[PDB]
Amino acid sequence: QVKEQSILELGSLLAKTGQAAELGGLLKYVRPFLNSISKAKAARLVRSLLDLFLDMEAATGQEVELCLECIEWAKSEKRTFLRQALEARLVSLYFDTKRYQEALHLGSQLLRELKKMDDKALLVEVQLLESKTYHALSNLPKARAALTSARTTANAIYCPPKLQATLDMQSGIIHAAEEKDWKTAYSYFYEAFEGYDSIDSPKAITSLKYMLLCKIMLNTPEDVQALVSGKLALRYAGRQTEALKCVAQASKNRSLADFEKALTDYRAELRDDPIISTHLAKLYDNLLEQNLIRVIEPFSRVQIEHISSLIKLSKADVERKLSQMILDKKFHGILDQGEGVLIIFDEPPVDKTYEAALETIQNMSKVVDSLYNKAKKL
Amino acid sequence: ELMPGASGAEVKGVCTEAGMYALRERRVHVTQEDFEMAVAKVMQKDSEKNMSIKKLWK
Amino acid sequence: SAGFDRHITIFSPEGRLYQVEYAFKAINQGGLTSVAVRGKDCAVIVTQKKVPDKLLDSSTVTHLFKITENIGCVMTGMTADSRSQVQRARYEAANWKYKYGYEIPVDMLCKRIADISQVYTQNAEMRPLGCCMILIGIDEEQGPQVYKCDPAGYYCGFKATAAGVKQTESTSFLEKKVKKKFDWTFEQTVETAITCLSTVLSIDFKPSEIEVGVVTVENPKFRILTEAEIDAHLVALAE
Amino acid sequence: EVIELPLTNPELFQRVGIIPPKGCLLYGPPGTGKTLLARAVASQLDCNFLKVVSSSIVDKYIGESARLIREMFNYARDHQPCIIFMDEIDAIGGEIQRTLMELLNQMDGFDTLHRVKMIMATNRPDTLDPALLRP
Amino acid sequence: DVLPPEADSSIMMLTSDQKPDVMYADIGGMDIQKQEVREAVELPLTHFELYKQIGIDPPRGVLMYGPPGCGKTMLAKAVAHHTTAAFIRVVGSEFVQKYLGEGPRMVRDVFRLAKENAPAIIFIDEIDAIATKRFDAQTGADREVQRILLELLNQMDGFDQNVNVKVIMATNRADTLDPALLRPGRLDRKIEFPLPDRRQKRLIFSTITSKMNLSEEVDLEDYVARPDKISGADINSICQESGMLAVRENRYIVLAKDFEKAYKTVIKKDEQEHEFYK
Amino acid sequence: ERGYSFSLTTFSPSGKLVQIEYALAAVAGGAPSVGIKAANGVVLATEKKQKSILYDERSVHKVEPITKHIGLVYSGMGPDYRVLVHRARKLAQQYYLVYQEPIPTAQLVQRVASVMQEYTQSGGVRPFGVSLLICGWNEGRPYLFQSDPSGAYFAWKATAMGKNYVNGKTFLEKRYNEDLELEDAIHTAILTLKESFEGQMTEDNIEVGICNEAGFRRLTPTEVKDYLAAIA
Amino acid sequence: RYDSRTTIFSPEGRLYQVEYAMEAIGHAGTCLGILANDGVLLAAERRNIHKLLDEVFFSEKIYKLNEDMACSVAGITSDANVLTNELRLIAQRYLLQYQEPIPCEQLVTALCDIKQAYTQFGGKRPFGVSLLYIGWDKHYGFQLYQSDPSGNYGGWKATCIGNNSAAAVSMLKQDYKEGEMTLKSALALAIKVLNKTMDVSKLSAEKVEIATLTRENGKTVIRVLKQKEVEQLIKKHEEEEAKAEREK
Ligand SMILES: Nc1ncnc2c1ncn2[C@@H]1O[C@H](COP(=O)(O)OP(=O)(O)O)[C@@H](O)[C@H]1O
Ligand SMILES: Nc1ncnc2c1ncn2[C@@H]1O[C@H](COP(=O)(O)OP(=O)(O)O)[C@@H](O)[C@H]1O
Ligand SMILES: [Mg+2]
Repeated sequence: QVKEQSILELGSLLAKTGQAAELGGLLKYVRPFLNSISKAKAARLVRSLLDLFLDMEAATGQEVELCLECIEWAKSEKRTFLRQALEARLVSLYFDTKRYQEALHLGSQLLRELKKMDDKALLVEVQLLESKTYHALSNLPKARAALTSARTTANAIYCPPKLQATLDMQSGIIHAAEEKDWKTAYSYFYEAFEGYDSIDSPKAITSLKYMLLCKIMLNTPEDVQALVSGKLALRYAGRQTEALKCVAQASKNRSLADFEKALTDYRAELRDDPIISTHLAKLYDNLLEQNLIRVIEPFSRVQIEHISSLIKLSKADVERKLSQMILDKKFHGILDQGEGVLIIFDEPPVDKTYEAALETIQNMSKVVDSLYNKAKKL
Repeated sequence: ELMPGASGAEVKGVCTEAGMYALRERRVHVTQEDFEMAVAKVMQKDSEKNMSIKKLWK
Repeated sequence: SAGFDRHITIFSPEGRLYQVEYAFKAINQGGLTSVAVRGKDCAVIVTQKKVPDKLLDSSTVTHLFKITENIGCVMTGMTADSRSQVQRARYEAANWKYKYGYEIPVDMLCKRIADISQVYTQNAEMRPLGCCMILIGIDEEQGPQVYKCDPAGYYCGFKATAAGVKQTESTSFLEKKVKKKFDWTFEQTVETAITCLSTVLSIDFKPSEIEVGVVTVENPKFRILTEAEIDAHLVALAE
Repeated sequence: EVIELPLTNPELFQRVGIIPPKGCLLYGPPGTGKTLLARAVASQLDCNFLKVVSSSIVDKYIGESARLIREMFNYARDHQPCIIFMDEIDAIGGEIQRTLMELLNQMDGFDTLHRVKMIMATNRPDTLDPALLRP
Repeated sequence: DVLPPEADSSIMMLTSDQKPDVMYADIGGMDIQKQEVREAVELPLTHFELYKQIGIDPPRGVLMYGPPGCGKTMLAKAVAHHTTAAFIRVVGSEFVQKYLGEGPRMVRDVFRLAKENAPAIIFIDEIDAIATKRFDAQTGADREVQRILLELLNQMDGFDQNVNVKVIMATNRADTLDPALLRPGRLDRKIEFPLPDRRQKRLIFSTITSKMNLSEEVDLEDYVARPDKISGADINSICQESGMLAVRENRYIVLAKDFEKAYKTVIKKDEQEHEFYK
Repeated sequence: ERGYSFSLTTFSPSGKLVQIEYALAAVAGGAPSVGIKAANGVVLATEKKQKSILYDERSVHKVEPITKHIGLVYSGMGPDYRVLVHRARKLAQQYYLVYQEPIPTAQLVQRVASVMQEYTQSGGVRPFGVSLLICGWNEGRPYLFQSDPSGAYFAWKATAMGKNYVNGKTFLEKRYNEDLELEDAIHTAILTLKESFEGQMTEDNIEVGICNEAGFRRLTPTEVKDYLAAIA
Repeated sequence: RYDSRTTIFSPEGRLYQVEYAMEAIGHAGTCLGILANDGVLLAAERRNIHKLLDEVFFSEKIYKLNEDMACSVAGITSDANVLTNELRLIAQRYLLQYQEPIPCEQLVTALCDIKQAYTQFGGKRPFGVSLLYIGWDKHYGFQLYQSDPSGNYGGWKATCIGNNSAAAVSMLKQDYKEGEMTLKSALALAIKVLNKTMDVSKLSAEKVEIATLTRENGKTVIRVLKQKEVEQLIKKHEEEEAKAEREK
């Protein structure tokens, strides 16, 4: 009782001071003390100590080794519950360390036992982690399946506010990744934001960010500002909020210059987030396509320089984008690089008569083969 | 075994629901876990849900 | 559905006792309305006094009954059933005083009347009395107390309540009233009661068309205001 | 206040962005002037008040299902501009359950381009059910 | 000569001008139910090659069960608007008629009309009236209603396989209804339409108020976060009543005070309650 | 079989006493109430939501004491609740007079169930349209029972009756553990009522009583407010 | 119709309310009784087995009436409770009057007489409870008795009532050896017949309660088997089934 509290407070202070080797040595030294105490209490303490050790930025590479040695200690002492706790946190650490393949392997090798065991909260957490690493691996259908399994298991137990907030976060992220319906992604992100706010967790701000991002993807950027001036959003107002505000303003004004300026300014909050970066790049590409089509209706043989001046980008970027649209069977036209022009025409239909004539020629080629099958009877 | 006394049309529904899970996962094969959970969905039983009523008959 | 509404002991398939609801509807058959307001240190009841005949002795038309020197009641519904419940309540109060020495609280008066009503509801022997009773009394250590008793046997205390035809409207007006915090003086309590009745009836309220019973902490005796006092209260209300 | 806005200024509903209110119940004792009030306001706007006399407008009547619906719709609103009423003023307001479901299907929600405004004046308050109290 | 087939509205036969004009966008937050209904009655009529590839005989009958005013009929309307088949709408009250043998005759006429205009979708609306459990009948009315149910069962999955038609049903309870109707062969899918929660309610509010004028100070969240269990019909009623309250006070912009008043008005659902049932 | 839904002394051809089931339906249409037993005691909570501010919240208390160590809440008709409370108190006093020891919870539940049964064995009398959740503490062990209009009594570990009782039971089996404590019990019961409570839980809208070793005590509104603040 | 009142004879002389109670007995949980040399046992299914139901009586279907008597129960809960309390009262009245335990059969008849009253006098619904009786006395030793809602009773060596009663009685007819049956064989037979009659597989022990009656040094001990011995009985049944599988 006194010893446990002293160990936990010493670990907290040490993590504040950041001596990874000392914390690891303390964890090894308190191993005999774990047998002298109860099971659930020892699991709680080991989980707290490992969390304090892992949370700090001391990326010395001994984190995975410490987790593996804790797992081997648990296997030696046959403490299955704490063992699965270590595996779950190891999967989380692997996901956060961009070591997705081993995270996938550990999750796959653990999910069987966690399905056998009735601790469905850990199973929900591991299923969410599997969905997260699948989405990070671009395997969207598998991530969606894992998320659906996580939700099915979640609607059978009491989900704490943190677990429900994580569930809503991942559901909104998955819905956003499948760019077919953004209203439900926004709703799930708002639910995750409320759940995270109820516990004052940091990730709440991320939720807010995604909600604003969602409000941009239904080409309604104004509400983003209306979302920032909301009772729960004043507390989280900051550099990221103004970043999304100016991005929404650029989208509202249909200005790619403003969009690129906003991206360059808040490069830390618009490129370091994979979801935000991907969706904003997609939105910028669509806006570029729309404006290129808009300024191409009047002309017939306009130069690339004039279009670049109209839309305010580089000539090379405009030329590459135009070539991409032409190649992808978008707006019809051909670029003349020799003088610098993009001609436009009216794409003559196909002359259905000739296509049907070709089909008939093939059909009576078949008929002639059939007659060749005949006429063998002299 | 997992279908203790079905109707026979419930078996066809079980196969159809396993195929539906395969379709929703965009695959063409069917797995054993898929079949078992399709059985669970098709075998949905509605109990009294009122222990007061169930405890009338001791 | 409505084929289960001929015996008070028969539960409808939805679990509803329709005969009790029919007694509740019969509450409004009297055609009058009564409003009770509990002030900071007083309780007041005002009831419609409809004498549609110059031949009636206006003294005996009263719907206000003194159950006990400190506990007063106002009745709504059929007059015969209301008077029967009044005598039953008076007998219960006398029995309580005789068997326990001290005066019965209004709490227990309504509780016992509601128990009798419930017994009539569960045993299909007597038709439930379709009369609503409102009791006012100065209960020591609790100040004024206003209680309502229904044919169903559900007794409840009220800061302010009403019964009769215009029950929903009067209750809504009171709900609008008791919400804005105010000094609930005795004059203020009478003012609230009379304003409720007038607003729900849209009647100029000549002093002979209403009856007011009053109990106060200063004098914990059930007092029925004379017509002169009713006129004084009305003229104070108008200005 | 209930009817003149749908007649005089239907555009204010678009200004706020809401479907016009259809079901307005002028419930009260018969013979007190309900249809008189309706005719008075109709003459105030000179709009053809087509009070329903069942025939060519019966809908809920279970003898025929969809032909009666067709008569209800086409005879009024389309041919005759607007302003409707109903007979048996307390009949449908109060197989009876199925009759109520069919009434709800008849009245639930129709296109506002064509007006089937159901200004009912049922004679009693107890002849109502919560299934109609929805706006 | 042979005249062109004069197939017309007949019973309902929703024409291209009679579409309900309700889209999936008009529906706020019914993701699971939308997905199930689209897999059942929209995907087979367009992407049948996937069903052939798996070889699973896509379902023919679905039933939406849940509290009233939760969007079953509107989802049927949305399916009608976004379908390439011949939609048929009918409630389980038009079948019950006098002149015994017209109910089953109507059922078989509707199913034959759907077969003729294949592909077709039959949305059987509120069905608690005629789908009830076939308990031992002893009267003419009971015999006829059980006859109607039997004709429905025979037409939905009988000796004559219809093929290329779909059946959609609505119910409030789903604890009732004959197990023959709930057979996987007849009603393969049973979707539940529960009361909207804090998530679905937010989507419903955003969808309904996306057309209204509203105002800056109107924060729908203050009404979403309320723990009251209200349905999509309740959300729509609240919005319409708030708009009418704003209009009555001669205001073209809906304020928060009218929203609060309308929410308080709609929330009140005790009425009398007689205060002893509670 | 509607012809057998009127008589309380007539078996249906399927052998069901329909009127008792109708009384149980009336019970299920009552105000939500929850009762959960933890290793430290029992907790009974109920929704005392009035139709308006006019109703005096403190006038009538839904959670009532039977003995010093026995409490009892209800779901269903209100007036029948008072009759059952009076009969339970009288039975407890009779047992105390006979045996000089406070009545065991199981014995009181049995006698109250018999009393409720007495109203289901004759025509012209209506079954008690209320279900009772009774808490008691004897022999260093909590006891929670549910008595029904049918006279059937069980030994619920954790349950909910009244409106949305299915929702309360579904919320249970999730937030309920047999090794909880009285404080955790109070929190879980308040949450379970929140799953079926429409509006803000004002301290006067919820009545909670605790059956612990010291006896049965109904929580004062101050403690209810403190627990609600700790929960919300 | 002639089923509105318990005292109305049908034109064919059938009391329809009594037959309705008898058929309603089928709704009650399966309870079975087997007699054997030096023993007699009851078994019953717990039916409602929800995880939130605390099991504090341990004998929700088995009751101890006298020192050397026990009864099962299958019927309405309230009728079962009053019938068991009145059985105990009759047994104790007999013991007080004669200073000798009531010889089983008489007790049955006593209760049965009372049930007959509810099928004869008007205004009273017939007791919709049928119950088994096991006991021992100085006259006929171990005895097993079957009762009906009509108040008719009968001696038996192996019989069951409640859910799937016909299947249980057929199985007992097939697998009972008169004269050469012991307590262990009776317990095994009860376990197997409960497994077959209960649609649930593997016959989980906490869903079944077994109470035995045996004479031990003139003390007629009545035991209710705890869960632990039912675990090993279920394991024994499973291993016999596995051994019988060897034929394939
Ligand atoms: N305010 C009024 N002024 C003049 N006459 C009236 C008034 N109200 C009712 N009436 C008379 O009473 C009758 C009202 O009938 P009405 O209310 O239209 O019955 P219903 O509404 O059932 O058709 C008419 O004949 C009319 O002459
Ligand atoms: N998710 C939703 N989004 C928007 N509106 C809804 C939603 N759910 C219900 N509503 C509103 O509620 C009404 C429900 O009507 P209906 O579909 O007939 O209910 P039910 O089918 O449950 O009886 C619709 O008119 C619609 O305007
Ligand atoms: Mg509908």
